[PDB]
Amino acid sequence: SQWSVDDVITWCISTLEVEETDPLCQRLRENDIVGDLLPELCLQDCQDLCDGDLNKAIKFKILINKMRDS
Repeated sequence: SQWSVDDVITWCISTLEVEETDPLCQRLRENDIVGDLLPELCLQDCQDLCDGDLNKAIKFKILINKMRDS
């Protein structure tokens, strides 16, 4: 995939309809996770990534599988 972090943020915005200031984005950038890495992140990574928002985490994970496969 090899996306730049900015593009990864862009994906999250476009897909979750969240802001860059959203906790998902904060944790994602903080943990220094990149889009290419995204398929590798598990639901628990995602739970950390959303800062404990399960709804966020589940939706984001599903989007990642779509992001990769489709």
